[PDB]
Amino acid sequence: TLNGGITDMLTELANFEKNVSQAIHKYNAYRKAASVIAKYPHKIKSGAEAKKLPGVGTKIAEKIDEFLATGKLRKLEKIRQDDTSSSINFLTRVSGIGPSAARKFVDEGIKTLEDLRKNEDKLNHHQRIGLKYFGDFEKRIPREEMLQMQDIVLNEVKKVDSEYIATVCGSFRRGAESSGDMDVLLTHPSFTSESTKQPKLLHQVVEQLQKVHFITDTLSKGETKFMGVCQLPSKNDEKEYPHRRIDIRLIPKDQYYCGVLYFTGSDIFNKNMRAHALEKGFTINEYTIRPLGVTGVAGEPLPVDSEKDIFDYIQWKYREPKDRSE
DNA sequence: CCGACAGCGCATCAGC
DNA sequence: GCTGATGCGC
DNA sequence: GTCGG
Ligand SMILES: Cc1cn([C@H]2C[C@H](O)[C@@H](COP(=O)(O)C(F)(F)P(=O)(O)OP(=O)(O)O)O2)c(=O)[nH]c1=O
Ligand SMILES: [Cl-]
Ligand SMILES: [Cl-]
Ligand SMILES: [Mg+2]
Ligand SMILES: [Mg+2]
Ligand code: NA
Ligand code: NA
Repeated sequence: TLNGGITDMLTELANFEKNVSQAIHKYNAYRKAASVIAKYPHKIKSGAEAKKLPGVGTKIAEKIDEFLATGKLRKLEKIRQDDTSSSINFLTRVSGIGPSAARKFVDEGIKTLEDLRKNEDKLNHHQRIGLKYFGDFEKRIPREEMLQMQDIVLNEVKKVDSEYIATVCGSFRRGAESSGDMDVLLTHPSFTSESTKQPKLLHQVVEQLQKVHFITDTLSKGETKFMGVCQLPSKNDEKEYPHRRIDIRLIPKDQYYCGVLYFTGSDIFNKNMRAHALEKGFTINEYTIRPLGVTGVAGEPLPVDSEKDIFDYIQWKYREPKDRSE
């Protein structure tokens, strides 16, 4: 927040480029510039001081000078006036609705929260749940509740099979005081990169969490990734907790460190680490870190026994989770 | 100037 | 039904 | 939109 007014602007621009313009790279340009400025330990005094940072070019430098002088951006003031942009930007806030679907609905006069409700018949299952819990999903989750959710999950998983290991990652693992949602990494000995000595591994867990009314709805579900909704139980007379989004990822147990690195984030951090790895002749995904052959082809998985080992390969000092929030 | 920009799971569609 | 592309999400 | 080469 030291430079909150500039990062907000940039984030607003990034949102415009992704949702409205469908220009994914401009989106990431802004997001990176926002990220790099957010960690600058000084109160930026000009766009030139900002251009010194990597990711901030001429254009963003001008926009920053404009913002520093007036306290706003003409481009955004205008963008805020345009009804289509206002609408499309808003519809994308429903989980399941992206830039494409947003622009489509608008082409049908469906541009408000109310228009969606009366037109629920035109939503796929995901967008339906998104709309249903639109309010709740915008709320943040206090670490204290996160801690309660962790308990329920770890204990319920334990009851399905003592060999399951559930790790809450995301901003939670990064030490955040509040989280947008709960991200859960799941491993079991019966599922490695070598074999799936047992099916329904993920299913049985979703099943158990649904049975104890923790999981309330499903957005999507596969053999390795679950995307849904959950809710903490409330006390007698106690007002209900907001519903919460929950992601669960089953990863081969011999690939845990690459998997936990991935899920811990942040998303920008992973982008930067993965890009940096490429520059060092490596490629990293949630499963492994392979070498890039002379021809670019990804080699075989490199032995990994800790998060740090991965960091070593790309010659990066180990950074704790709490320092990966970019 | 110019190509790269991280990597992948799930739902859904088109074409077969 | 499949594969492969696309949209949307992590 | 920004970057390395
Ligand atoms: C969105 C996304 C996510 N990730 C990885 C890192 C996140 O920590 C992790 C969790 O995905 P996420 O979508 O839950 C998150 F990024 F928002 P998170 O960092 O948890 O913050 P919060 O939800 O706002 O509390 O998944 C990527 O690698 N790329 C992406 O584009
Ligand atoms: Cl690993
Ligand atoms: Cl792999
Ligand atoms: Mg999260
Ligand atoms: Mg998540
Ligand atoms: Na720069
Ligand atoms: Na959306």
